[PDB]
Amino acid sequence: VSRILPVAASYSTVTRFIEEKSSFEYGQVNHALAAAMRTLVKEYLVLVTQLEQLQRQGLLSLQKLWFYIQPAMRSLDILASLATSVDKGECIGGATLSLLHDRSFSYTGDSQAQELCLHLTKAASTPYF
Amino acid sequence: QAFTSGLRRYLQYYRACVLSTPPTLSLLTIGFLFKKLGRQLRYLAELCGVGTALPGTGGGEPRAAFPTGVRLLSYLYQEALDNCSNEHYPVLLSLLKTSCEPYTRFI
Repeated sequence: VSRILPVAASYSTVTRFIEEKSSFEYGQVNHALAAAMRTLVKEYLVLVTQLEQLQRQGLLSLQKLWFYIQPAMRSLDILASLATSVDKGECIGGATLSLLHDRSFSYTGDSQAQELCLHLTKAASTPYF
Repeated sequence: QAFTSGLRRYLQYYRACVLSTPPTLSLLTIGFLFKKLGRQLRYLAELCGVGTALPGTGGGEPRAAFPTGVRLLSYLYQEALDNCSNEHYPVLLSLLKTSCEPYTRFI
């Protein structure tokens, strides 16, 4: 249960971070980043609703649940790390864009991370760029 | 990263196989059903050595550890070249063919 719960704690951090970062004074591009985080949270919520429906169907054990959550769990952990890197110093503006480029470079190791970094960099820089 | 991510996902598939059966199988029958799986684990863990509470072997021989860095990639590639077509030797062969994609990205 705790092994599955790591994603739960990461998501509780991510939801609180999205609510906090949703302040307009943090930045319009920062607002776009918060909106992207909220959309990712919504996709994770859709996954969690599917999980509740499967709990209604009784098709898991705690370990199997963690195994199914593993892909989204890694994405949420990466998102929490990126959010910490950004908001710990409130990387906003082009400092946040340089951080986004550096994140895409650090995600070049994992193709999904690099592609998501490029896409989210496009989405965030659309206001700033 | 690629090697042990492959290990984690392959263990997820192995866990799918393990949990696919009822938990009331004969101990000998289950052991035989994992004998090839047992050989694969022993060969891989002899290169792993993943004891945590009492460190050392995690399966297979007295595996102190696994080789380091991409030198672990070098030793693993040489081993997968020699030890081929077995429980872990074919499993490690498939893992190496997959990490070739990590090698494609490294290119």
